[PDB]
Amino acid sequence: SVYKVLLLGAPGVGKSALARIFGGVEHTYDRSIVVDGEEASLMVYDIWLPGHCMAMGDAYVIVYSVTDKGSFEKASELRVQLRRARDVPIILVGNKSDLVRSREVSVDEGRACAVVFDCKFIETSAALHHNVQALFEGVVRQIRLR
Ligand SMILES: Nc1nc2c(ncn2[C@@H]2O[C@H](COP(=O)(O)OP(=O)(O)O)[C@@H](O)[C@H]2O)c(=O)[nH]1
Ligand SMILES: [Mg+2]
Repeated sequence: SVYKVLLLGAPGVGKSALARIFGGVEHTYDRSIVVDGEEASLMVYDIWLPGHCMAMGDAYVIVYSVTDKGSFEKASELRVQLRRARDVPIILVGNKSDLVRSREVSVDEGRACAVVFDCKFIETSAALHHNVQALFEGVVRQIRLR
């Protein structure tokens, strides 16, 4: 299967950092990955014309930075905007988990946001490559489920 995934979020949260790691780069990315014994190719659009960007993907990844409370609030704005434009899979991502001292958003607040959105939540660190692979395999699983 071939899927389009759009990365949404406030500037500076790590969208491009996460896309490049997935794409294997040091825009858009493609890459086939095997999830649960089945291969799937994901086309990741790191392009966040808001209306135009929101009317495409087969899934959306809303990213905020755990060190930026404002970016977390922006995640809620994006979810509302998305509801006004599109039952497509949404994954909420709290990035920069490695910056422990500068955290501004707790893991609990992230999990609570996910309960409100009724979506999957994961925390990542583009700096350490932690949970990056898990994020995209998760997008594939959520798409198949829907
Ligand atoms: N320490 C740390 N820095 C990160 C992480 N992800 C992104 N950054 C940094 O945050 C800034 C914004 O990164 P960028 O990928 O351009 O975010 P974008 O604007 O959402 O695309 C850069 O200074 C990155 O080096 C992370 O997981 N840990
Ligand atoms: Mg970027």
